[PDB]
Amino acid sequence: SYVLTQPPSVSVAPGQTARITCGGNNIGSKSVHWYQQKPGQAPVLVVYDDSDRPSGIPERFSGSNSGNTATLTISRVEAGDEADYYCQVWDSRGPTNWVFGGGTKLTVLGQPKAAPSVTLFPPSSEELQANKATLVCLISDFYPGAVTVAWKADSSPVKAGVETTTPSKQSNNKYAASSYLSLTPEQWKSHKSYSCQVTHEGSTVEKTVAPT
Amino acid sequence: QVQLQESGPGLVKPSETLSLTCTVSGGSISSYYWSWIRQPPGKGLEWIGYIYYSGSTNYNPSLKSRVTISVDTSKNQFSLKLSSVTAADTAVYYCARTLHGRRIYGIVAFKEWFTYYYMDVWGKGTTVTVSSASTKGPSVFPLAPSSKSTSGGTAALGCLVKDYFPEPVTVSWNSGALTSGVHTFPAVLQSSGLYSLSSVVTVPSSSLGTQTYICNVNHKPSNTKVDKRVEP
Repeated sequence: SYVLTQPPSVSVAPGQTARITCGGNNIGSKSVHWYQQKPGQAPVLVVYDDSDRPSGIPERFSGSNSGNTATLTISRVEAGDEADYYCQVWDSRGPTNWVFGGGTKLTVLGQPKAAPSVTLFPPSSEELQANKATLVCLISDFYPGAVTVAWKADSSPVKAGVETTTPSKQSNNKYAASSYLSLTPEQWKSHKSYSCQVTHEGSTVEKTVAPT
Repeated sequence: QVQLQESGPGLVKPSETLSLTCTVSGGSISSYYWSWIRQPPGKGLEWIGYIYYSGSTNYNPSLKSRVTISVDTSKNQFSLKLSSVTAADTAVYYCARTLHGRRIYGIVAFKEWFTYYYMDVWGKGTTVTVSSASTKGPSVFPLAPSSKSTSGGTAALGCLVKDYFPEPVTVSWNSGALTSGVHTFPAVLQSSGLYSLSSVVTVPSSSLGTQTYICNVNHKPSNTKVDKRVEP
């Protein structure tokens, strides 16, 4: 079928111009469309018929098409522009009429660092009343998107009963993760406190909760 | 504001038929084309097919033999059936409004034009998991605000949504009326094979005493609906 060729990845610093190409075999004689898919979101049309801007799409996005290359040009790139970008054409000949490019990941280099905000919740009285206990450690607003979580019962490390997510991007371009510690109500009651300790870029934020 | 909304089963067993519907609101099916698209985990977008409001169809050759798309103008809906599913069909499925364009580059009597299509309005997606595993509805617990979850003028409170399968659950607050400050964290997949997640809302601390906060949890694959009051 008709083959669309996109770079797997394009990297740029904030404020720079990013260019994402789509090749090519006399693509200039076809009509090219572009879609943006941000992490965890539905795709959005950002260009149609080579250069047409859909309502609501930022002025910084610009489509062009010529010869064997269509280009999506993003001027003054922001952290929020990080996404997968797909080109698409409709081929009358077939057999595959609807062709998508493989997609390009746009990465924005050198975004500001942000230490994590950490909130720790003790088990609810309801959960205790059902003979269970879960500690909930919520970690948000951090960058870059790598942390490690350690739990402590009093001052002793605890590794059993721990489940932690991998970080994912938030709407504000920073990252979030959560960690859960499963305990028996007896264990919860028997220590003076439990702590969630979050390490990010070599520095640590620790929150503690205690029974009642 | 034309809106599209997928509805699906969430969980389908291997070999059975996947059935989805897209409900259009704020606009009509009439005069437009209507596509289904899917995206398996860690893969690109795969266009499945479209249907014109009149019923004419077109399909991607790779799924053609197993798929049927239909349209119901009387209910402003259109639908998809996919026979004989396997885990390769586990994916997020989208519906999207699809436009027909024509470029007339020369003389119309010389038929010097061509046709194209593109998708302008997208649904939010519905996650379909093909699994022999059984659905499980969650338990829901309040995460009370306290002097340990305040940050000066704001405070965090939430709901813990525990031990469900498969994804997803949706959490709203005050029946959708409260949106600002709402952060629903991605789910953890536990060693038990079950998911858990937390949803947190950040509110003014000065007024925690007099305000009412309720989290509404919906897990469609198990038909579980829970409202949980969250207070100090």
